[PDB]
Amino acid sequence: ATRHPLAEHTLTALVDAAAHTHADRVALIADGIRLTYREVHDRAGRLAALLAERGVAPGDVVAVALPRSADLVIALLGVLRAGAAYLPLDVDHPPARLAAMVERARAGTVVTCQGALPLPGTVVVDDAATRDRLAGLEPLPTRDVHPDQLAYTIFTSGSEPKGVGVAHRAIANRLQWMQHTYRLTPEDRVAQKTPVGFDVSVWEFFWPLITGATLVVARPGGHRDPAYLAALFAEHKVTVCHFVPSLLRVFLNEPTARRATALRQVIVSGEALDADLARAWARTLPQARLDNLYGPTEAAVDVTSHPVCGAGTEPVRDPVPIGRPVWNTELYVLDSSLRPLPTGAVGELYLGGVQLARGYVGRPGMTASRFVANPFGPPGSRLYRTGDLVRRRADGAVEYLGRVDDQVKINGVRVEP
Amino acid sequence: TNPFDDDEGVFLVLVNDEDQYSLWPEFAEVPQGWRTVFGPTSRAAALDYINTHWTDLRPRSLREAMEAHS
Ligand SMILES: Nc1ncnc2c1ncn2[C@@H]1O[C@H](COP(=O)(O)OC(=O)[C@@H](N)CO)[C@@H](O)[C@H]1O
Repeated sequence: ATRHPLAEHTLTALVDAAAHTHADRVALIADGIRLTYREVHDRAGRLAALLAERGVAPGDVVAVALPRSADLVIALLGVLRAGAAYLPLDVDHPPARLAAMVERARAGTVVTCQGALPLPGTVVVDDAATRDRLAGLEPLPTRDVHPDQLAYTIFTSGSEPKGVGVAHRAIANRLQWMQHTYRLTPEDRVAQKTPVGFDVSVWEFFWPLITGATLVVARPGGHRDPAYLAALFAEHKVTVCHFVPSLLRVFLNEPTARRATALRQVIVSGEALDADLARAWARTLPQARLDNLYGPTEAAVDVTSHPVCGAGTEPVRDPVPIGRPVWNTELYVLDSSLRPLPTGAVGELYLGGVQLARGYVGRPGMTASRFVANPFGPPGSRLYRTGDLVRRRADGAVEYLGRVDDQVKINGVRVEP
Repeated sequence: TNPFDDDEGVFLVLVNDEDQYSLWPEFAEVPQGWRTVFGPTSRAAALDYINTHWTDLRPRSLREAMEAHS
């Protein structure tokens, strides 16, 4: 019973509302400088105008290949402003992989910069002629966006990688739920440290920017260096961040992690969270609450959450639950005959509700095999089969137990052997 | 092993009012709001039907909205 009204149904509406309300606040701390909401949105509007004059229209997919920087943030916002979905390309991946993603997603435009240049429709934002054109365009008024148009297409490993298309409506639900639950204020500082190809980065970019809070952008590669992260967090009094379980362990093994005393909420997702790691977190940073979130890329970043560390939490023990569904989301634990299991029995987690992705771009057969008809929901609805073995506890919280298949995680990255 | 991955299963293809498609094992009751358009047949033949018939993953309502912009 997670039904909940949504104030807005698109990410562009949420970002635009914040840009008006918080115009003269700092939006970004990045690259050694500070940009206000007004400045970030003026630059994103110029880029949207340039994209539109190059043929980008609502419904299109625009690839983005920029290192973590202010220009990356502006690019994502500019793509959305133009009515298009963004396809993030991690400039670390090899060229052949990036080219195949652009082809499968039918991205006709690639936004990049000179450093990360070495594909059809390349826009090089720091080319002299392009800088001059951006300065000579009026910021574009946000296009009208239908909630079922895509906001982003993110590739995951494929047993050929699959491109998951996630609609505006799905990510609007996910981000408004997050803000209701953890309540960023304009004084908050969330760190941008997750690679842009992992869908956790979607809320790092956009949650602070729909609330008036400040995004603190780590340098490219800095997510690999825990002493650098602890230094960045102390310097800018970062209050909210994410870790994957294996990199949380690396962070807590760093002597200066205890200097991140401004942290008030950390989100952990992507792999199973062990109880000894949660206990170690609470010994190192007692004032920082810790929540375990779970979900596949196919259902808009996370579908469940559980409070693990902080006032009011239960004593931690293994398995640490993945918790209870977010807004407008349903969880079913099914057997191999597609029947619901009684409480406590192990079966496979199936997901329903507003956050399901449209499907895998260009792959109807694969889509229909994993986003399947829903016996339980309204007529015509679908379920996503996760491949995760779970059980529901007496009190209703769900526990992750393992995989039905051979899928693995490296450092939070989904890898299909 | 998940029934939708069973290469030796017997399958239907279902479509909803939004013209989205689902693979479906013949042993399970067809959910409300979905109609059988192909099968019973092999998994491979069901997936071939889907790959040749579902050429636009947008929900029908979104496609019709986009066509009406003209
Ligand atoms: N809290 C957790 N406990 C155990 N396993 C988890 C988990 N969160 C994610 N996973 C595993 O990561 C898979 C999703 O991986 P991915 O799509 O890369 O998305 C992601 O990982 C991000 N969208 C999660 O924020 C899940 O199906 C599950 O196997």
